[PDB]
Amino acid sequence: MNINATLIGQSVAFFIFVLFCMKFVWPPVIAALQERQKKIADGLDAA
Amino acid sequence: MNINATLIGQSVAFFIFVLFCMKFVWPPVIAALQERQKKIADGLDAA
Amino acid sequence: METVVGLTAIAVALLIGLGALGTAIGFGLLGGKFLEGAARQPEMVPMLQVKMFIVAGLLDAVTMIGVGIALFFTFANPFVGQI
Amino acid sequence: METVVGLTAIAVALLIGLGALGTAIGFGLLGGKFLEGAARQPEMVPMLQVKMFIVAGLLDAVTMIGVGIALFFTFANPFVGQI
Amino acid sequence: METVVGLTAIAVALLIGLGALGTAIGFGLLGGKFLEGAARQPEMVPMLQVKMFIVAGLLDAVTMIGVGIALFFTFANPFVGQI
Amino acid sequence: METVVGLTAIAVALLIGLGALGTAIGFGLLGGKFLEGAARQPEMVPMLQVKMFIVAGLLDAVTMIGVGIALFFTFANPFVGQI
Amino acid sequence: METVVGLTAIAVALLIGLGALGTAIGFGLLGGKFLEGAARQPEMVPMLQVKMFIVAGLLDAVTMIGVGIALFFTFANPFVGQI
Amino acid sequence: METVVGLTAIAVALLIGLGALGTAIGFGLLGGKFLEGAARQPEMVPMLQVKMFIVAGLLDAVTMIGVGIALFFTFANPFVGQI
Amino acid sequence: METVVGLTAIAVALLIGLGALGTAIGFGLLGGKFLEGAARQPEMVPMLQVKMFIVAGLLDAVTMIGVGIALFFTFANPFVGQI
Amino acid sequence: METVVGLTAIAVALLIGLGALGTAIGFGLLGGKFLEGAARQPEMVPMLQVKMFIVAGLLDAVTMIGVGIALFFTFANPFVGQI
Amino acid sequence: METVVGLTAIAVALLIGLGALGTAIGFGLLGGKFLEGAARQPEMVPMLQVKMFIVAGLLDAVTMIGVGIALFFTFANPFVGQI
Amino acid sequence: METVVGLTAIAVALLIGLGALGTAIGFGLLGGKFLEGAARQPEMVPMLQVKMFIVAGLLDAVTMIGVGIALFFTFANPFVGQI
Amino acid sequence: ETASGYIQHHLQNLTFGRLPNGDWGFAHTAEQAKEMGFWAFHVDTLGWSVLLGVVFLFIFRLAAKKATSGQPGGLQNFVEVMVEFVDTSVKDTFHGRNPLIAPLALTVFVWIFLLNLIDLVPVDYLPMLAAKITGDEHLFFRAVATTDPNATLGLSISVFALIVFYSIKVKGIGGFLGELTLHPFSSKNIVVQILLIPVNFLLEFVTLIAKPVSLALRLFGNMYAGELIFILIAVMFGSGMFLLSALGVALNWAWAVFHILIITLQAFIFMMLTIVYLSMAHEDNH
Ligand SMILES: [Zn+2]
Repeated sequence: MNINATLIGQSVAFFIFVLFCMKFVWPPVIAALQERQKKIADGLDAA
Repeated sequence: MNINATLIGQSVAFFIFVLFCMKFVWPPVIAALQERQKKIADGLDAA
Repeated sequence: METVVGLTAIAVALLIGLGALGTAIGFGLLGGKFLEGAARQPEMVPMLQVKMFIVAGLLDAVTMIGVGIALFFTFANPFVGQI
Repeated sequence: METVVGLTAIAVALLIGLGALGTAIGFGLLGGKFLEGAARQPEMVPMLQVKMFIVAGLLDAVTMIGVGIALFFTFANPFVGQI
Repeated sequence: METVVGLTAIAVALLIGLGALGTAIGFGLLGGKFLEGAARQPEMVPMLQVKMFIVAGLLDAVTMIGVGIALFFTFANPFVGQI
Repeated sequence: METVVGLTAIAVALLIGLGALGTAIGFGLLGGKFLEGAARQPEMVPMLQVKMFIVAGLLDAVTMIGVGIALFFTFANPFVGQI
Repeated sequence: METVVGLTAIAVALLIGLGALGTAIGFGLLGGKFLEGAARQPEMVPMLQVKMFIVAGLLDAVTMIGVGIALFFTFANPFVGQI
Repeated sequence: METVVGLTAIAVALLIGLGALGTAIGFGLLGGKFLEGAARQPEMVPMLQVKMFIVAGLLDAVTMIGVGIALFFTFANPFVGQI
Repeated sequence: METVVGLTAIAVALLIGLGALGTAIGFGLLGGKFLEGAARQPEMVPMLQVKMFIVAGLLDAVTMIGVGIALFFTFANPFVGQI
Repeated sequence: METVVGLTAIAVALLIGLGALGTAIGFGLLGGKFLEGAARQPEMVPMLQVKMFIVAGLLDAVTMIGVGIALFFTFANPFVGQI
Repeated sequence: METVVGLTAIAVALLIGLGALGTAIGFGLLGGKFLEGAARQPEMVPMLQVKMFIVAGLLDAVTMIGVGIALFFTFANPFVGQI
Repeated sequence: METVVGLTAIAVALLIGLGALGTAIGFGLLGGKFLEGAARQPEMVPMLQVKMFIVAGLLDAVTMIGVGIALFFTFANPFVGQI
Repeated sequence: ETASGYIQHHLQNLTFGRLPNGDWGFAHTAEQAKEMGFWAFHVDTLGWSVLLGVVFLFIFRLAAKKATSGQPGGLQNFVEVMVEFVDTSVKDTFHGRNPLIAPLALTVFVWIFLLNLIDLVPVDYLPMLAAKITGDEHLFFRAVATTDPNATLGLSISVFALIVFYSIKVKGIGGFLGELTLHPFSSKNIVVQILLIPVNFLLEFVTLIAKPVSLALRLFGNMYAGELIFILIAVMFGSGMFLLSALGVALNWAWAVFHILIITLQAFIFMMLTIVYLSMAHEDNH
């Protein structure tokens, strides 16, 4: 239809969002999940 | 005619859709999330 | 100019009808094989369903490329400007 | 004007006929495997029926778009307005 | 006026002919699998018949729409009134 | 009259030809499965024949409508009266 | 009248050719299944042949109607008289 | 007679081409099953060949009718005599 | 003069193309099962080969008539003499 | 210019619709066998997926060329420049 | 003159496109069974290859005739001199 | 001149669309059988892939000729220089 | 106003670009927006995409700045479910150590789902609200950003750039060119492999360029068809009849019920295909 300069701002926002998710969202949640799994596994070693 | 009738039709249809989604889609999702929470709590209590 | 408009209507009809035919036949085949696989062993139903959705993405791609172009020909018209 | 109207009647016929043909063939293909699975495993019928309806939702996706566009062409006309 | 009515006749023919072709092929497939299931599992045929009718209901929808629209075109031509 | 009468012959030919093509292919599939079932277990033939006739009714339902419409167009003509 | 005759020639060609195509494909399917069944159960060949001849009657009915209508259009003509 | 003669060549082409297409596909379908049966049971070949010829006659009947009609339309013309 | 020759070019294209399409699909179908039989029974290949040639003789019968007629139209056009 | 532009819409519609039909049927055939392979060997799913995506590039290669040339015809026109 | 030349490009397009479609479908059908046989018995692959090539010659026979006639039509058109 | 150019555009679309349809269906069949073979015998995958590419060359032979001729018809025109 | 004018208004975007005198102004007609060259912006597409992305990132950060590692609350339970689902989807296709793939997949999925979701609201609410707030009666305003091919193309071009970047990074430039000129059709004797480089280049280049195009156009076609059908049903209400405004309600309800499933499926397809395309940028599949 009308290919515009909107094609560029969309990719810039895409990269900004992906980098902020990679640095400030994914690591804390993954660390919390892995620490809870470690806690559960440790309690299974009571034997 | 036209405007002020299309708005009424859209509002009626939207209200029906919202009622449908509040009575048939919301409860299963809430139940699944609460089941996840309960299982996590049980695991932590066991640990 | 009437010839251009009539032939654009025919082009839209072809563009949507051919996709409608192909998508229906392809999804009939895929769904039949999915049902056969589910019947063989119902333990793998979720995995098979995920793979079926992944395959359904590659099967309807160009039929959806043509539907957008048909709806762009119905309301906009790149051929009228060309005279 | 008459050419546009005639070629939109033919466009409506194409849009609905191709969709009908595709839907009938695809549903024959899907129901054949549904019945084969129901005969092979008569206890899985309730699950297979739900899966068949899920797949049928994908089968009748572009066909309904074409049917709606054909009724929009019969009772309105974006092409006549373009002269 | 000749062109509009002449093309309407061809539109009607395309609609119901494509519907008939599609329904015949689809019902051939569905009934063939139904007969195979009935021969292999003669005790389950009363259930298979009901499931086959449930599938036949889905198989004939768009074609019945097309037949109705074709009759509407033949006896109540909506295109003559659009000049 | 010339254009309408000329295109009505094409309409009738499309009707009956598409009906014949679809009916022949569908009956080939159905009869092939009937023969396979009859060969697998020879003592189930009387039931399979009745089930095949029941399916054949659905298979030939729409083609009969097409043939009737084609004969109505051949001997009577609504399009000629529509001018 | 030149266009009417020229279009009835095409009508006859369609009416015979589509029937021939459908009949050939349907009989190929039916004969392949008949050969498979005859190889499976040699002692049931006399019954299978009669049952195949039953199906062949349903397969060719609309094709024979089309051939008769085509011969009627070739050696007589209801459209020449503007019917 | 210019348009009648020109449209008769297309009629002959349609008759012969559709007959050839259908005959080739049908004979491929039949021959595949004949070869499969011969490979599984090499002793049954003499009976299977006779049954294949019996099926082939029915397969080729309407195609030969169409070819005869096409030759009649080529080396004579029932339509030119109708102006 | 011009319309007759232009239409006979399309007639030749149809005659050859439809036959080529049909024979390609038919030979694919036949050769696939020939290869399957050869792989299943390696010692029976010299008999399956002659049987495949016998079937191929029937498969290509009408296509050769079609191509002969097409070349006869191309070089010795019989319709140019009839106007 | 009117006929040249009006016949380019039909060209684009054919280029995109035939490719859409072909890709939908081909991907249905491919995905149906991929699902069966994933059912037979649940531990081989990733290898089957990577091989299927290798095949998909061959499957859709020509269709994407057709889509590219169709888009080249819709917003540029090598034919209008030839008057 | 413009009609004859214009209708010769359609003839070439049909002659090559129909042949390409048939050849692609037939070679897919043949290669599938070739791969199945190679998977079943990997020691017979050298014989399966030569048998597949023998079949492929028959499969591609008529398509080469069509593609030669199309290139004969493109350069040194035979129908131009006739008029 | 204008009719020649429009028919050339339609011819190009026909060539590329038919080639795309054929290659897509053929590759769907070939790849499905390749995936079946790979699922059965994961040790033979590297040899099956080589054989699949050998078959794919034959599958895409003619279609490449068609697309090359279509490009030749778009960026040159042997028909315009013949008028 | 007419039905044609009603439909034609809903299909135009709020453009900001170079007017005949000055690079500061909004086009007031569709033709005035077409006159603007490549250097124009759809303000309504960007203002919705950025807003929804910021909202999603803020909500997900609220459940990551205070992760409990113990009994989770309601919000971070949902966040952990989404993260776990994305991680499982990534691990079943990608076997490498790339830390970019999984957050990228999560962002793509949630962002696309949020962009498609606003199609469910009635088609006339937001444009009329914008017109009333601004004070105009002819303001162009389209809410659904994924019905704009610019948005989908911008989403897919960055994925294509990541594919090329990672392919070069992991295979080298020589490996990247070899996977385009040698791999599809290959042999041992040199005299033939040189006769197969153009075929391999053509095939691999077509398949490489067709990925962003297909990724953008599938989503664009689905969303554009959905919104167009939503607009067409609203015309049935414009007639003002009773028996026609009642069938329209049922059609609208059925279409919304189907469209929510289509909206979920499109985001799932985009995420899974991005994962698959990035995973095959890392190993020799042939
Ligand atoms: Zn490689």
